[PDB]
Amino acid sequence: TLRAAVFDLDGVLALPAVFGVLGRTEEALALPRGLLNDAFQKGGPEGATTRLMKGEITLSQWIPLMEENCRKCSETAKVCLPKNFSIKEIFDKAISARKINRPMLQAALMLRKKGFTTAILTNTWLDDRAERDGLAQLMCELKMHFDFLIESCQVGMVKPEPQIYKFLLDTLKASPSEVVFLDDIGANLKPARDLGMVTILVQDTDTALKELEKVTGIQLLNTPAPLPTSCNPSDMSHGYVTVKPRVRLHFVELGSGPAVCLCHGFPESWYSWRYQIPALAQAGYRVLAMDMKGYGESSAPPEIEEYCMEVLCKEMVTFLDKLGLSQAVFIGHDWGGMLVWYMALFYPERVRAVASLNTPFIPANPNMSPLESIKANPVFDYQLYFQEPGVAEAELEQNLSRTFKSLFRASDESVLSMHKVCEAGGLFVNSPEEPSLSRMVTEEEIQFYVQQFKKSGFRGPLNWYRNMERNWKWACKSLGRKILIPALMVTAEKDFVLVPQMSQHMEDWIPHLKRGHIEDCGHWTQMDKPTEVNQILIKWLDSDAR
Amino acid sequence: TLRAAVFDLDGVLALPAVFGVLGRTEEALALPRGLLNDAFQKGGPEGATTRLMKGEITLSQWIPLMEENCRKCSETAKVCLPKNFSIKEIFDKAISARKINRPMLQAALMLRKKGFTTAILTNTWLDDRAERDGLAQLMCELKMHFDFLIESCQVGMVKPEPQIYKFLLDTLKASPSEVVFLDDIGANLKPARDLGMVTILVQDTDTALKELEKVTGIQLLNTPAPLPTSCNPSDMSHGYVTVKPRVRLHFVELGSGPAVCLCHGFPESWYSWRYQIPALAQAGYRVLAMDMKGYGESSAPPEIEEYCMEVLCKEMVTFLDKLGLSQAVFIGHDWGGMLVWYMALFYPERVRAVASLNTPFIPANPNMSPLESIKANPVFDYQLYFQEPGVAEAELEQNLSRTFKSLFRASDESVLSMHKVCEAGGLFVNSPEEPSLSRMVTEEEIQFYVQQFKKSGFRGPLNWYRNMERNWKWACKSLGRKILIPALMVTAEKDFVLVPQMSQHMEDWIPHLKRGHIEDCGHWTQMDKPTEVNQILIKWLDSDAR
Repeated sequence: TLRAAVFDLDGVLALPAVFGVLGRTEEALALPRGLLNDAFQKGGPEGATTRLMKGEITLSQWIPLMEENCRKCSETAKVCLPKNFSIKEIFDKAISARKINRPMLQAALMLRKKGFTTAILTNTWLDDRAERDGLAQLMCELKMHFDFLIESCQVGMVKPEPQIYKFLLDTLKASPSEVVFLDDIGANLKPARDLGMVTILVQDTDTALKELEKVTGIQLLNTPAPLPTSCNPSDMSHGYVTVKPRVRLHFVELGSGPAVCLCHGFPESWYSWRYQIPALAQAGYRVLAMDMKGYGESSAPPEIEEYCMEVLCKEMVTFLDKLGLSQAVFIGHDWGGMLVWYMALFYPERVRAVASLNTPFIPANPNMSPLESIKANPVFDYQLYFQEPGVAEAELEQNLSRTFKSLFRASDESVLSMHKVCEAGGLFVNSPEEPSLSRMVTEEEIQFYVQQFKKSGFRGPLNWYRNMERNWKWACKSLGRKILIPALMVTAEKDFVLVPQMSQHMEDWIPHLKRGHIEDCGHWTQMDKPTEVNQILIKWLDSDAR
Repeated sequence: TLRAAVFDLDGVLALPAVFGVLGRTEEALALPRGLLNDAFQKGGPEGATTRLMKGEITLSQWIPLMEENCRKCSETAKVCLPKNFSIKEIFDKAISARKINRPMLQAALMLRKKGFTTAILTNTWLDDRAERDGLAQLMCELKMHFDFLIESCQVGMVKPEPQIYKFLLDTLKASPSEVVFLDDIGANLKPARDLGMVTILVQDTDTALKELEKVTGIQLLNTPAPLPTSCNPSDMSHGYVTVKPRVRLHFVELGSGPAVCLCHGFPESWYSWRYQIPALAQAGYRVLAMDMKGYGESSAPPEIEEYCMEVLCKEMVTFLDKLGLSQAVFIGHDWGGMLVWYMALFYPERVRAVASLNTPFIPANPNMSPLESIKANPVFDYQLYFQEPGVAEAELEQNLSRTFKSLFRASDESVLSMHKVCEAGGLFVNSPEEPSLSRMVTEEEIQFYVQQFKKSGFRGPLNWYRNMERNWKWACKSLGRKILIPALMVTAEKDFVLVPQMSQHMEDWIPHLKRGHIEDCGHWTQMDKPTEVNQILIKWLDSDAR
C-alpha cells in the first residue's frame, strides 16, 4: 500500500526540461548531434556539472567551465562553435521558459489530499545569476504544496548516487515499497527500483499520470478543477498596529509589490479572504487582510460612536501612516465595501484603486434620514432589529456554532428569511437548532469563526449598524464630489440583500467605473465563488492598479 | 510665554509656493500680469477655488472650472490664451517641484524638542489626480513631525475665515497669546493677529527664522545638524511569524518597495536600527528589522544547537517563505553580519544584495579548528569565557542596567578591556558598578534594552557563540564558492574587536565587493555614526540593489 510520492522538478513538475534545451540548441545552431549534451556530462562524477549539482560551485562559477567543455568537445568533433555562442544566454533562456506542469502539480495535490506524503527530489544548483529571482519565485510556488524539498546542492549528494535515495527514505520515514518515484531520466530510476520502489518513467505527462492512477488506485486525470489554495492561519505573518491609545488593528500579510488592503464585512474576519490571499500574492501584490475594528484580534471598544464611518476611515489612514504606506489598493466586501467607497471619497490621495464586492456606492439623501429609507425596503428590516443595544447580541452569541452555520450558506441552501425579523422576534426564530453544514464551508472553517467570536462577541460588529444618522451627516459633505480614481464594482446575482439592481446608477458618481458580475453567487462572495473572484480581481489589478 | 507654533504648508514648509507658479507662468507665456492669479481667485467665497479648499469638489473637478475662469479673464483683458494652454500641466509641474523647506522643518523640530506643540494649518485640496501619490508621500514625511495637521478640505473651513482660527485654538487647547503663527500670505495673518496671536510674515526663510528666534528665545538658525529621526517602538507595526513549532520570530516593519532585512548583533535588538528604519523607508524600501532568534519578542529555546548558523539560516529562508518574499536585501551587524554572509553563500537565490557592518567574511580554515584560532588572538579571549554554559549569563544578568551602560559606549568612552577576561574572572571585574551614561545613548534607550533582556536573559544570545565547531564544519562545504551577488562591506575605524584589517582579503572571495569606511566609529556602528551609516547604505541600495 503506497503512502509516499516523490517527484523530480526538471522534466516532471516543470517543463520544458532544461536538459532538453541543449538538443533544440544543437538543431537550431546546426551543431553536431549530442555535442552540447557531451560538454554538459564531461568528466562524469569529477566533472564541472557534478560539482555544480553537489553545491561545490555556484551556477556563475560553472558557466566558464561548461564553455571550455563546449570548446574541447567541438575540437574533437572537428567543428567550430558559432561567433555568437554563449552558455549564459542559452541557460538564461532555458530557465526562463520553464513553467509549472499544471496537471502534474494537480496530481501531487490530489495525492497529498488523499493522505500521501509528497516530496521533490531534484538535482539543482546554487543560482547566483542576476536573473536568479525567477528561479526563487518558481521554487516558492512549488514549495508550499510539498512536504519535503530535497535539493542536491543542499545535501551534497546527486541522483543517481544510491546515498541520495537512502537519505530520501530516511526523511520520508517510509520503506521503499510504500514509495512511488517519478523521474524523466531512466538512469535516475535504476537505484530507486534496486531498493524496491515503484518507479514511473515520465516521457509524456498523460501516460505518466495513467501509470500513477493505475498504481495508486486514485483518479488523477479527468478529475474536476480544484479550488484555489487556502490559508492556514498558523502559517501566516500576523501584524499588529496601534492606531490610537485603546485601538490596535490586527492584519495578516503575504507577498511583495503594491499594497492591497482587504476589508471584510459582517460578521466576518480576515479569514473570509483565505482563497484570495495566496492568489493575489502570487499575482505580484503585497496583501494585507485586516481584522476590521470590533473583530478577531483587533480592538473592540464597546462605545457605539467608535464605529461611525468617519472614525473608521480616519483609523485606516493612520494604519497606512504607521506602516509607512503612502497608498494602498482598497478592496472591500459588505460593510468593508461601504468603508472603501468613503476612503475614495475622503482620502483619494491614499487610495491607489477602489474595489467593492456586492456593496454599491449609494450617495446620501439630504432630504431623508437613513432610518426612514430602511422602512421603505422590507428586506432591510433586520437593520432595525440590530439597532437596540443588547438584543441582537444575545441571540447571535447564544450558540456561536449555530449562528455561523445558519449564516454561511450558498444561495440555494438558505435557511433565513430577512423579512419581518422584528415581527418574528429574531433572526433564527424560524430556523433549525442544528443546521446542516453548507457545501461552501468545512466544520474546521466554521470553528475558526466561532473561536474568533468567542473573544470579541457581537457588540463591536453590531455597532457598525448603530451610527446611521452620524454616517449620513458625514456623507452629506461629499455630495458635490465624484470618484475619479480606478474603481471596480462586482455584483453577486443571488445576493438578496445587496441585489445587483442597487448599483445601476453608480456611473453618475464614478463615470469611469469598471464592472464584474458573478452568476449563481450569494452574499458570501469570496467563499461562494473563489476562483471567479480571483480572476476578476487579478485582471482588474493588473490593468487599473498597476 | 509662547507654547505653540503653527506653520502653513505652501510657501512656508514647502517651496516653491504653488501660488507663486502662476506669476512665473504668466511671465513665461507673455500673458498679462496677474491674469492667472485673477482666474484663481475668481468668485471669492463662492468661487471654484473656495469650494476646492473647502472639500466640496476634488482637484480634478476644479481643473475645468479654473480653465473656464482663465478664458473669461482673458476675454476681459482683450488677450488670447496660447494653443498649448493646460491648467493640468501647470498644476502638475507646480505640485511636483515643491520640496520640503529643510531649515523651516528643522526649526519646527527644534521647537517641538523644547516643549512646544506644533501644527500645520493649511488650505489644501482633495487630490484625485493620477499623480496624487507625490502629494501623499510629502504629507506623510511632514505628518510625523507635527502634533496636528489641520487641512481646510477636511474641516470645511478656509483661511482667512475666523472660524478656522477658533477651531485651531480649540484643537491646541491654548490661548491666542501662547501661539506663534507663520504664514506667507498677509491676509491669513490678519485674523490670527485680531485674536492676539504673535504672527510672522514669511517672505524669505532666514528673516522669518530670525523673527521666530527673537520671539521664542530659542536658537534655530546656525544650530548644529540634527540626528536622524528615531523610532518610537509603540508606533511601529509589529509582525510575528512561526517558522517551526517552538520558534516564532518578531520583526518591526515600515515602508514599501524592495524588502530589506536588518539583522542585529550581540547583545542587541531590532531597536539598534532605530536611526536607519525611518531613513531607509523614506528612501523607498520596505524595512523589516528583526529580533534575531534568542532576543526580545522572538523565541529563545535553551538548546545550544538551536543557534548554529545552519539552523539560523534555514529559519531565515522559512521566514521569507511565510511572508511570501522571494528575495530580500540582507543587512547585518556583528553576529547578524556573520549570518548574512552565510545567507549569500548558501541561499543566493533568496538574497537580492548582502551588506555587513563591521563583520568581515573570513572563510573557514579546514586545517585548523576555530577554537585554536581564538587562542592565537588575545582580543578574542572573551569568546572562551562565553563557552561554559551559565558562567557569562550569571554576570550579564546580575544587573542589566550596568551591563548595557558598560557595553554601549563610544570608542573613547570605553570602560572594558577585552584582554585576559578569563584570567580576570569576568567582563566587568575591573569596571565601575555605576558607569556614567554614554553620550551615544539616553537613559530611556538603555531602559528599552533592559526591558527586552528581562524576559529573555542571555542564554539564547550567548548560544550564538557556542556552536564554533558545528559552524566550522558547515562553512567548510562552501570553500569552493565565491560571492558573486551585490555585496557591501562597511568597516568601523575604532572597532577594536572587528578591526578593519580583518577584512583586507575579502576581494579574493567576493571579487566585485563595494566598500564603506567610517572614521572615529566604534563597535556600535548604527548608534555611533547614524547619519554616515544611512548615507552609505542608501547610496549603495539605490545603485546595487535597485
